[PDB]
Amino acid sequence: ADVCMDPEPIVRIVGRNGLCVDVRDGRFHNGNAIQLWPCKSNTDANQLWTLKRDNTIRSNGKCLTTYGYSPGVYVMIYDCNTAATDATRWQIWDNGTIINPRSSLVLAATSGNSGTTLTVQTNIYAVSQGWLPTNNTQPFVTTIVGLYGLCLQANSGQVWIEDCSSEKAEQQWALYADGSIRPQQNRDNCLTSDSNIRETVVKILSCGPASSGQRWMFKNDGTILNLYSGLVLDVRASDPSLKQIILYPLHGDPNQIWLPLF
Amino acid sequence: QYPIINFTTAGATVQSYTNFIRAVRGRLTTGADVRHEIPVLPNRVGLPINQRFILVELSNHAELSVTLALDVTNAYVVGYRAGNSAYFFHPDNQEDAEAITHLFTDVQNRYTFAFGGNYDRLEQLAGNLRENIELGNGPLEEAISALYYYSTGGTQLPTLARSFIICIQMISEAARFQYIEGEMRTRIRYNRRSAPDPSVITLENSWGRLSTAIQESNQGAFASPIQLQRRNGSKFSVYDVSILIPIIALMVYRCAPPP
Amino acid sequence: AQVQLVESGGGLVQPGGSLRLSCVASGFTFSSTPMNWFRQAPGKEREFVAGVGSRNDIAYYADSVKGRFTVSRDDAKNTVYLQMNSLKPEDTGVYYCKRPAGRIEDELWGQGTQVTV
Ligand SMILES: *[C@@H]1O[C@H](CO)[C@@H](O[C@@H]2O[C@H](CO)[C@@H](O[C@@H]3O[C@H](CO)[C@@H](O)[C@H](O)[C@@H]3O)[C@H](O)[C@H]2NC(C)=O)[C@H](O)[C@H]1NC(C)=O
Ligand SMILES: *[C@@H]1O[C@H](CO)[C@@H](O[C@@H]2O[C@H](CO)[C@@H](O[C@@H]3O[C@H](CO)[C@@H](O)[C@H](O)[C@@H]3O)[C@H](O)[C@H]2NC(C)=O)[C@H](O)[C@H]1NC(C)=O
Ligand SMILES: *[C@@H]1O[C@H](CO)[C@@H](O[C@@H]2O[C@H](CO)[C@@H](O)[C@H](O)[C@H]2NC(C)=O)[C@H](O[C@@H]2O[C@@H](C)[C@@H](O)[C@@H](O)[C@@H]2O)[C@H]1NC(C)=O
Ligand SMILES: OC[C@H]1O[C@@H](O)[C@H](O)[C@@H](O)[C@H]1O
Ligand SMILES: OC[C@H]1O[C@@H](O)[C@H](O)[C@@H](O)[C@H]1O
Ligand SMILES: [Cl-]
Ligand SMILES: [Cl-]
Ligand SMILES: [Cl-]
Ligand SMILES: [Cl-]
Ligand SMILES: [Cl-]
Ligand SMILES: [Cl-]
Ligand SMILES: [Zn+2]
Repeated sequence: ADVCMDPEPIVRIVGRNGLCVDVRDGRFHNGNAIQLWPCKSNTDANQLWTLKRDNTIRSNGKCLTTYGYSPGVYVMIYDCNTAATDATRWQIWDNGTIINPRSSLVLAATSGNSGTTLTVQTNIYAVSQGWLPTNNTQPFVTTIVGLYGLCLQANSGQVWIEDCSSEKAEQQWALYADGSIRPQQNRDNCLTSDSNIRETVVKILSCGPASSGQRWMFKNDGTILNLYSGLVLDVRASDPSLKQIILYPLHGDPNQIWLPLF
Repeated sequence: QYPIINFTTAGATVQSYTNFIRAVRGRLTTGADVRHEIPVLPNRVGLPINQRFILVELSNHAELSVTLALDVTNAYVVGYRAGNSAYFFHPDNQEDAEAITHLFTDVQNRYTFAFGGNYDRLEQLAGNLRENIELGNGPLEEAISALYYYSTGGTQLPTLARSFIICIQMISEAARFQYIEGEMRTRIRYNRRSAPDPSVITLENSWGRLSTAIQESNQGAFASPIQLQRRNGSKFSVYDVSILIPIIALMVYRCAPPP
Repeated sequence: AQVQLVESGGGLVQPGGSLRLSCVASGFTFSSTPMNWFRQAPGKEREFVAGVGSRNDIAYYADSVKGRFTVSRDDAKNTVYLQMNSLKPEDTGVYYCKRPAGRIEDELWGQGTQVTV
């Protein structure tokens, strides 16, 4: 068998609050900061990144480069040849993390505002550290079906599962590139876990903190995993009448299996 | 003989159908080769012939039994046995043709159709597209009986092709997709009988390209987009495997991982 | 319909005491079915107590009762257990075993057993 060919796609890189990895002001001098910016729909190079086979991420022929290996320093654009090559190498993980192998630090957006300077931080699997290479500048709106065929629904600040109904906007969830799950009625709020301990009731809270408790991944086995805690989304005691969705260790019983519908 | 997985429509159940599909996936692949969280089916090149096929025995209220044969290299139906008669889709190549002869060696009457098992051909024979063929425990129950009575002379060719389309989607495609398995779960839960929506149709049409796009991806990002449809028919494109991780469960072996 | 729960084992005990409640199911595949315990004190609402998944690995407990009760399952006997240790006056009530469901009409209760002090 031939080894799979490794292509070099050209994509945008979407992250916190759906903003795009952006080379500030379209300037390409060495050291110019990379930022979050509203996603464009044109062919401007400063938001289109080439994922090359040498694990470098390039816009307009120059590399996405970390300034240093300490948590807190910013990420810039730079000549791929004249920069420290270890500072230009990046791994893109299936769980949404973009890591620099030399430093083990993670591309992050410590603020959710337009123009935020991108930095490298210690991995805590937060929303501020979630990314997705794509050309889709909008999140995917979906219904989440779970135990007994019921649908996840949001009311005020609470979340539970009720009978499915197409006209219920409170049952529509937008899956953002940063790993957060947000109610369609209020894209400023997130499916949030209070603590990293078991049987913590999940709520609907503001995405402001962009915390580890607000980042989720749909696993191949049907579970919705909170990466930092390692706990999964659980219909407590398999009883929807409790109106409690919680974090709980993975065990695979039907009260932990979900499915995103279109 | 090959491994046998059993399912019944008599008193069928969301749990029973799930356990059936899970058991099918467990024999289709070992799960040792996974790319971007998606398990890959065994590579056809190098697969010994005594591990090429998986058998699925189906039964219904009339206590009729039909045994489907699945290729483990694509989870697809290659033929079926009913009573003392075996029937096979027209094989695509000479290798697949001789491999057929290792299936149902007991049978007194084996047959090779003039047609293959792909959807284009089956619907031409069935007289209806997939969009107009309902799926559910009912259709599968009727599909089991028609497949059996074909070895008797009571099933017409269009009804035979329709039953194939039914069985392939509820077994083969449900194995490839948690999404399709879930769509079948919905039909069983409410005892509803329903044709598949556009999102299910295009997923089946894209499974080959999805396997290639995922395995030939650079860290999950595809080289070119894959167009899919929503349940209401709207069109959207996928550029990365992340959204497909809960959607796809099996893939054709295309190529070797980085090492 | 014939699916039915038979709770048993409640009694009158004094603080610090212990009791094991048992509910025996019939009419369905008991294995893999989640089973929960509830209790309704005089005047108050039915409140969740504990619940077991497919294995005894899987157990959910209300805060009121952690570290004292143990929900248990014996698939061979079609039986759910609620071991009740270090009992308190606050635990008095009728204890119901329930098979939860998607719709409330498919919820499945027994007749309950009385626990006092
Ligand atoms: C997010 O994704 C990354 C990569 O997809 C996960 O990190 C990787 O996790 C695997 C398995 O836990 C590690 O495998 C280990 O490999 C080493 C060296 O090959 C070996 O000595 C061990 O026995 C084990 O097989 C792997 O090292 C690790 N890192 C990488 C770069 O692959 C990460 O855990 C995921 N995070 C979450 C929270 O799911
Ligand atoms: C996401 O959208 C961007 C923006 O359109 C796409 O980038 C464009 O990709 C095409 C082909 O993938 C590029 O055209 C190619 O140009 C090369 C260089 O001359 C030529 O050899 C090829 O034959 C082809 O014409 C195009 O330049 C590029 N646009 C840019 C860089 O601004 C991108 O493909 C989309 N990503 C995916 C995964 O679909
Ligand atoms: C599907 O039904 C078959 C017939 O009832 C099962 O085969 C039977 O499995 C028994 C093990 O519980 C075994 O004692 C019987 O002799 C056997 N009958 C045959 C082969 O005619 C089959 O069970 C699987 O396959 C057999 C060969 C064993 O290897 C078991 O370990 C398997 O579970 C049923 N398939 C499944 C997936 O349950
Ligand atoms: O940073 C402010 C903005 O400046 C613009 O000129 C540029 O096109 C945008 O991508 C963004 O960089
Ligand atoms: O027609 C909609 C679908 O129906 C099938 O019969 C056809 O072969 C597929 O290509 C697909 O297009
Ligand atoms: Cl440098
Ligand atoms: Cl061989
Ligand atoms: Cl021929
Ligand atoms: Cl032979
Ligand atoms: Cl194929
Ligand atoms: Cl995508
Ligand atoms: Zn041979």
